[PDB]
Amino acid sequence: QFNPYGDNGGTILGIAGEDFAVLAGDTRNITDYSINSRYEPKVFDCGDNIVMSANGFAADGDALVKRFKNSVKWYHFDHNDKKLSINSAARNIQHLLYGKRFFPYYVHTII
Amino acid sequence: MDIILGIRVQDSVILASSKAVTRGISVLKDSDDKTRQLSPHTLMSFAGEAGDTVQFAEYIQANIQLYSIREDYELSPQAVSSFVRQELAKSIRSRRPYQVNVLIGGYDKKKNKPELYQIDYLGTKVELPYGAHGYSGFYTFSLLDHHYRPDMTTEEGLDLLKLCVQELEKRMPMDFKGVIVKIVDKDGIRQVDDFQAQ
Amino acid sequence: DRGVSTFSPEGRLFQVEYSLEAIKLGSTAIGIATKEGVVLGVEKRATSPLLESDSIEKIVEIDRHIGCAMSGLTADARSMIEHARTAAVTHNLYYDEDINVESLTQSVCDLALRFGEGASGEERLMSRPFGVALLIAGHDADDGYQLFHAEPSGTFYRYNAKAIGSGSEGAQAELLNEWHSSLTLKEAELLVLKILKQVMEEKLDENNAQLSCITKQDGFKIYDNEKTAELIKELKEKEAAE
Amino acid sequence: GYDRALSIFSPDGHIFQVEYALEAVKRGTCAVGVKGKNCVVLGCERRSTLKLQDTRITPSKVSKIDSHVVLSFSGLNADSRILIEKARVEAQSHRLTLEDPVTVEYLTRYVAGVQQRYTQSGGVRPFGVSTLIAGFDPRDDEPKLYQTEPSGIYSSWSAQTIGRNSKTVREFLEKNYDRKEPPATVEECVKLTVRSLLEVVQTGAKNIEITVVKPDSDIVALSSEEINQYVTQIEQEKQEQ
Amino acid sequence: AGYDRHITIFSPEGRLYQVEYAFKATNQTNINSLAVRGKDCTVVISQKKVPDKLLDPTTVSYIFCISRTIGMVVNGPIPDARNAALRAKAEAAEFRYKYGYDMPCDVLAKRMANLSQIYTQRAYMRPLGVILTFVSVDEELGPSIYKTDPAGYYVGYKATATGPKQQEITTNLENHFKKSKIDHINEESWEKVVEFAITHMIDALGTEFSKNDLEVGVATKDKFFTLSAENIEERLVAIAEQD
Amino acid sequence: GSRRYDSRTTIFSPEGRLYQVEYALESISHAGTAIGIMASDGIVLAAERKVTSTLLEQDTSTEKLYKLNDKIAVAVAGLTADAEILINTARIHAQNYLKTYNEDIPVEILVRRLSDIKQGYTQHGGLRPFGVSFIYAGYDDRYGYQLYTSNPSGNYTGWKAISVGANTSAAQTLLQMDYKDDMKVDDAIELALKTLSKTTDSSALTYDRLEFATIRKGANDGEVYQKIFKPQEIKDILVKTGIT
Amino acid sequence: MTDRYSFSLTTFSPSGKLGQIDYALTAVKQGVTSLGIKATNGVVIATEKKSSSPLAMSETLSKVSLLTPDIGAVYSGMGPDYRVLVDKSRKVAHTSYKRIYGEYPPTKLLVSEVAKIMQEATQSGGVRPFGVSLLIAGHDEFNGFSLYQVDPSGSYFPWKATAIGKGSVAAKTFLEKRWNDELELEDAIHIALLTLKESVEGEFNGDTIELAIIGDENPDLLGYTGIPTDKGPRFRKLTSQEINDRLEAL
Amino acid sequence: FRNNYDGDTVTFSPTGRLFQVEYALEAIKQGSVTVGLRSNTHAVLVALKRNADELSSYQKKIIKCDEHMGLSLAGLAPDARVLSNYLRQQCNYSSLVFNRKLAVERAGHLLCDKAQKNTQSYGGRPYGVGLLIIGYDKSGAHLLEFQPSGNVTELYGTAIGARSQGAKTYLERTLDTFIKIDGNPDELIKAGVEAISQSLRDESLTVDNLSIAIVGKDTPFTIYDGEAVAKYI
Amino acid sequence: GTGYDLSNSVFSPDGRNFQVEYAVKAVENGTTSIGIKCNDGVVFAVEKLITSKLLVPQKNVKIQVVDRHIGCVYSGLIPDGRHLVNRGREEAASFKKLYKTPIPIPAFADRLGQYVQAHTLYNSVRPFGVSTIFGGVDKNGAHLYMLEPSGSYWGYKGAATGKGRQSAKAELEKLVDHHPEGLSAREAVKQAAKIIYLAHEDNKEKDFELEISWCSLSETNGLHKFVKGDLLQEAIDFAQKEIN
Repeated sequence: QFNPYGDNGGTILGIAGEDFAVLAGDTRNITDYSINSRYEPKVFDCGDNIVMSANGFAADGDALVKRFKNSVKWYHFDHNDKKLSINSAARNIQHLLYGKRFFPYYVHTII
Repeated sequence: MDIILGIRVQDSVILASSKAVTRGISVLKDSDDKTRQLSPHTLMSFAGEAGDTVQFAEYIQANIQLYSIREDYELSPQAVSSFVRQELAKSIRSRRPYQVNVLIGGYDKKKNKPELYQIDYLGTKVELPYGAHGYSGFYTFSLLDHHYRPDMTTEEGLDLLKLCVQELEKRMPMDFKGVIVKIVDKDGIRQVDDFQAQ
Repeated sequence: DRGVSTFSPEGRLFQVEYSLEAIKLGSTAIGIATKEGVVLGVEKRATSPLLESDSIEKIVEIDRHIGCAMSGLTADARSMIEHARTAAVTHNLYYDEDINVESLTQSVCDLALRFGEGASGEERLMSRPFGVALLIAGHDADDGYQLFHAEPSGTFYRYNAKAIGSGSEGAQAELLNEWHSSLTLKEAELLVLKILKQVMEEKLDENNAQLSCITKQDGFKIYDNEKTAELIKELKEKEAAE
Repeated sequence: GYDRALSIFSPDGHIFQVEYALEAVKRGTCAVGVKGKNCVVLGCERRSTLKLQDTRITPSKVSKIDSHVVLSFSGLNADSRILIEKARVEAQSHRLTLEDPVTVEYLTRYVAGVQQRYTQSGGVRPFGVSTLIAGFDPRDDEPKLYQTEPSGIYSSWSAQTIGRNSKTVREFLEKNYDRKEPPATVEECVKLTVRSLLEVVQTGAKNIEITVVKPDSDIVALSSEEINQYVTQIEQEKQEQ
Repeated sequence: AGYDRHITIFSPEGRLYQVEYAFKATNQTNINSLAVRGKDCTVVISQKKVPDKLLDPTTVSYIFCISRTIGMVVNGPIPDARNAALRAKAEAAEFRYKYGYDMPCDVLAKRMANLSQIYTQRAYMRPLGVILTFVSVDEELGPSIYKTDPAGYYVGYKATATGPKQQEITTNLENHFKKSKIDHINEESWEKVVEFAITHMIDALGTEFSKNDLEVGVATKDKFFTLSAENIEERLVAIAEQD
Repeated sequence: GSRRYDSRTTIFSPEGRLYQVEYALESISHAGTAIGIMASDGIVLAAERKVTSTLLEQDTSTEKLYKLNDKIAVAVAGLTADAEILINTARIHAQNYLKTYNEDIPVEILVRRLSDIKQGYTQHGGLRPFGVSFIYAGYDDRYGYQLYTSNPSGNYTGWKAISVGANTSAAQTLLQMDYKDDMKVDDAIELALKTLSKTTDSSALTYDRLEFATIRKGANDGEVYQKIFKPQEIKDILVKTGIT
Repeated sequence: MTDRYSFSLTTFSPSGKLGQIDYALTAVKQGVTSLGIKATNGVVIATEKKSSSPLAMSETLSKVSLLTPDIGAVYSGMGPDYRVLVDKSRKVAHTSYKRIYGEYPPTKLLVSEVAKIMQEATQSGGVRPFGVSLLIAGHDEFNGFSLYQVDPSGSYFPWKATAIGKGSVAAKTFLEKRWNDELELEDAIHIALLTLKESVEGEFNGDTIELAIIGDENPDLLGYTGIPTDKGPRFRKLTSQEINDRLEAL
Repeated sequence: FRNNYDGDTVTFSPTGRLFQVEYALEAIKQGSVTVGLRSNTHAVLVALKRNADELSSYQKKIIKCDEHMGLSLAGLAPDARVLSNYLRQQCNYSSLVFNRKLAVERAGHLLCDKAQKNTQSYGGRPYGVGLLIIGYDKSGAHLLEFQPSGNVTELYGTAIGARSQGAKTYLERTLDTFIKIDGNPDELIKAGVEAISQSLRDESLTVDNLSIAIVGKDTPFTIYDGEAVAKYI
Repeated sequence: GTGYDLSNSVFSPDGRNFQVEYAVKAVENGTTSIGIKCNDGVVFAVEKLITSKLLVPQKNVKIQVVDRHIGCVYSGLIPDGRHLVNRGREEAASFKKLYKTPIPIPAFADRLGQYVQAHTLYNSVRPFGVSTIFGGVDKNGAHLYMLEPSGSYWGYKGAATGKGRQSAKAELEKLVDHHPEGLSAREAVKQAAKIIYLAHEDNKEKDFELEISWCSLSETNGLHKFVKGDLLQEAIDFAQKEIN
């Protein structure tokens, strides 16, 4: 029977300094025991000085990051180009994820 | 399951319902009142699935109250029990049925007689001198079949219950933390606050 | 007959213009925005002495940093206020922050033109335009204190001061002269209380008029009679003082 | 599918259908309510276009929304039934979810909302009704009295009247009701009520019904005699001068 | 009040003006047509008038092939006629699919009539300004002619005519049958029935026809087809050698 | 657009009246008169068949008296066809109630329901009201014998005696003149016949022009019984009451 | 698109009249005359086949229709409205009755059904009343034979004999003279033929006249045998020939 | 005449006109003037913001639809919001689904088609606002003029609103000149402000009264208001 | 009486539909456009009025393609034209999706025909304010068509609509007579540029821009393509030369 999920491996890491923050991830993408790419970026600059990564099932990870970026775009449209504070972005991400509470984005995301 | 007993004596109906509310490994409460008053002379006890139990009872209560205010009249116990049976019979064939069993005790002011109704979640209704839900009947029906008399006084009935509750506390595996008893008669509904040692 | 969304030969929407007429008949409402907060005042205008003047609510809270005054068919404002409060609360739930005053206004105005008997653009089910205008005032980090005028047309303007209701043309003229960039909250209060007195049919007292303001520090507050009564007295004095 | 805009604006900024709704209210039998210091009283006059009725069954003018709140009205009877049913239902719903009966203001705001809605919804005409809602908030003793109209607007009154000749009886009340000293008694409050009604009822022993509402769901309606006694004592106050 | 003339509601005289005016439209094309029944075929002639020189004569027709066995000629504006045709075609296809046999001529007529009856009763639907003449050689009834109008009326005919000069054509045919005492052209070949048809078309209209002035449809057992300019010319030649 | 042809059946007149409701009533006033009289031991329903012929089959006819329940019955005044629509829904509400509570529907509850339906055609829908007025004659164990009336507006009221249809004014006066609280079914029957007899627009008042019904609680039984008089039965009682 | 006519097209005038229904009745008046006569053992309904051209085939158009094997209908007014009414009537007899109780509906009930359909076209949004009046005749075990008339308003009434359309007034009068409660079916057919003659201007024979009856059961018209309780339809249309045989004894 | 044929857009007058649409166009002329012009490297929008009172703001007349497209409005503001929002979505769909920036010429076709639906159906009303759209896509700079009738036209420059005809003549004249102001935005903006003042009369463009927008080769559509436009007054 | 011309689907007493006729006025008030059917294809051309120097030349294209083998040009309310093409495109896609083969010109014509005719059946819609000339090459030949606001359409040897339709129609009739064997793709192109130049006199007041497109089995492979560059200029001259 059809299984909508998959696992593309990968590992990400986020550390917050005092006046800086870093988000790192390896660039390997896999399927079972095969390598799909040795360099497929997984951490993205989403604008407004926010970096994000949705690790796990790549298709879901991509849909999420793409959806969030678009969310930032409309935030500017709807609120006079106001900068999206990272705390605000986080609450936004929560609603994006919980929106699929009964068919989850199979990813662990960090910003 | 929880204990849900009902006895119909000469001039009233008595309802005894366990006070324990258990969730998995722990007994969360030991003072739970598994009953709702539908109208001044009609009481309903209930047992069954976790959330559906109270949701259903409060839903029925709201409806009977709305009827009372619209008509400025109190439906007969028979009428109230038919309304409730129909509700459950709808539920049984719906997407997610209410898994609730009930005892409806009321004093019919027009006939001047007490009445006890037993209705399971399938919408099965029957009128009885006494009844129960779950395993309760398995332990108490032989006692009631024996000592029950149509002319018993509210006092004799409360004694017959005590006997029933004792057999339950002896042979039943679960600790239901005793029962809360209530009387329904020509004057309304009152709670026997002294059954913890009557 | 004629559609409720028909254009006049001059290029105006009949129902919207007639809506504006009904608003002219409403009780006066005035808003003054200063760098120390925004003041909002309204004429209660009870219709009988037996009416309990304090059950007249023409200044409501949208959120802690937004409040508004209405003028016209006030019953039509109930759902607008409801939409406004929901919008502000909802925004907070989604972004863990305060909704910008402008954004909140824009949201309300979005209901404005949602009327008609089958306008091909969505599902605008509302038989007629709203018969009430609103003065929306609040504060937010990006643009500070703001005053907005929201009409049944759907358009909304920002003002430093604005008057709507029966005596708005006269009162606006007043505001024209009286307003300046360095007004203080105290001044604005007195100033609003003064213009209300000029246009109101009745003699302004703390029972037929109501003041309120919104400051970054304490948010939107409605002045209780006692507080206003004193401001009245203080006004009568400074006026008799020349 | 019928969604014609029946309530719309006219050049001068008026909504005639709402205005005409009021004209139907002016035609309704008079209704009045005065709040005492610890009670509220409702009085209603009884028409006589035809008399040979069966008072037992014939719908009475004062209706209970809940056990602590009542509603009377002036205007189209059939219309009032619709509002009353919706209010009684909203009353039960509120108890069911907030676990507390409605305040009088809440119940008023609800009915008013239903009326406002029928003024700007396609396919429907406004309610040809105006109401007086009174009672006591749960666990509160301070009397409440409100009024709603076809437009959807509402507010509270010390005393108020609606219906035919309400203009008259309002005048009486305006120069016969002191906010300083509200009828400190159920009796002197019921009298002030009957008095305002006699100004228009024109000797109506059977043309004047009165309901008294006290704190804690204490609601009772006087009988012909009980009321008839108030009239008698009132007609003397006059003659004794 | 005066709107009882804009939509299909009754007038004080119990009349439906919109239905009457729709009938008026059926003559807007100034085309006349007629149908006759042979011994085992059905023929329909209709004037073909192509005014503009820029038109493509081959695409100007008022005769339609509804199904393998049903033919339909229309009197009225082309847009309404095409609307009626598309519908009848769909109706004929569906009937076959659901009931397993070909929709009979009289049945399709009834069906279309009923559809028209509805525009007569529902206010938002305007009647179609056309008259439909259906023909075929039904497997149970034999040669058949059924015609329907904007009133939702329909009936079967021994022969019929439609258009501005309908009356002249009709009386001409009426006369011929009063004489022959039978209800059909006693001819074994459709060509002779087609010739009879065109002849009487000329008598009653008092006009001569070339090969591009007519349009002819013929229905026979299991088939309905329309003749070509040349098939017609061959017909016109035969009638020529007799007069 | 369509707006052009919309009559707007649900609007207020400048005077605050419902055009269509008033006109429907005007229609009702031309309908055969129906009388409803309530006695101490029963209720009487009488109605005058409007328009008749030598060929009209009367034994198979029923245009004014309809059974809604075994305890409720109504007399009709207005458009028969409209009445039948309402009657059928009435009969269904009665049965739903019986199925839900296992008790016959209290008379007023059924009357208020039908009236609410009518009231609806008054506030929304853009449809014409029903041109019907009903006289309800029923019995229940909370108010015993009852008598109600409902018209196009959806308003309803209770009565001891009441009439609907043509010459109501004349009829109401005649009833208000000879009615007495201590009346008896047989007295009521006779009063009903007299009233119609004096208000008819026809020559005489023959049986072939009448419909008669009574809800009595037969002493020898203990239950309520409806009786819709047959032609002969009406003819008989017409003779006895001295109308021959 | 979309029927935006959701409001009544038939409303009350200040005088209380319902214009559209009145007008519909007027349309009925201009209709060809049709009549019905109930005998002790049957009913007869008849009308004139007003051929709108000699080229037309009068048989291809029945004005008298079978609704069920024991019920027939005839009309006066707008033929197309009658045709769709007949389709609906035959269907409602099945869906609202035969598919429920396994037997055809009794005359009054079916009539009641048709009347409902007509009543709705008097109040529903965007439509006009039907422009016809029907005479429905039938038989059923518990009611015997019956005859009903149904008007554009939706009203209906039982008759011993009646006529609708053009010369209804004269026809009804002539019927009142000849009718009695001891008539045999043939007597009614004869009176029917006499009555119809006064209303027919031109030819009067079995080809210009349409006549049907509701009488005994016609086993020969059933189409099968083997089921004792099925004895055939009581509805029978007369043939041109059968009509003429009686026109002689006219 | 007219009075019998201007009740709604679904009605044609005897001469073949649609009055409701013409009336809508009238709301445009009643709107404050706005101008648009482009060289080969940039496109500029100069819009005169109008104020209610002297205690009021000068309503925003420029909306950004994407990083490479935006528009100026003249007429009913609410309608401009609806139409610019519809444009924002179409621009968004193109990027999300096809990872492609929507062509200005295409955005024009979409607006035209959206406007047209509101001129052939009962119950709806035409849009009462005019729009000037500028953008830099895969074929350079572009300027479009949108009319409520649904007519969209590509031009080198233009103006709409009250007295717009002033600036429109100026541009039609200055054509050969500004068409070559490539590589230098400040010059194109100045030519834009010169054209817009050709329709002045009342006052003179002030700091909180002027509004300018630009997009081009290496310039994402951006809005300049107040102080930011002072160096152009 | 009158008013028969206020609602789209109303028949006047003389069996007409005035709103459709008024629509035609809007069509006549528009730019002139034409269609010339040649020996193995069709050519389309239209006049584009230069309102000002501000219009970017060659940009505001008017001729539209449907699928890959059909060309459409129209006069009247432009937006209504686009609306009709969008429908045609869906119409075409739908046909190809089920039947695989690209849609035959005759079938396509009727699709547009039935749709336009639909907008003359209800008073809730307005008729189309345009006449459309369209056609292309298919399984058996080239086909040229013209559709009017009434939903009426026919096959044409040549067609014209708009302001200068008479001039064009005249020039077209000449070509028809002087070429009973059939023009050629190449020829029709120039010929078309001429007819447009000539027919421009009925609007000689404003300067214009010519637009041509064609669909020839031999010149374009049965695919609709616009005439650009050299071939276009060559035809401009041919017209500019014979316009003197």
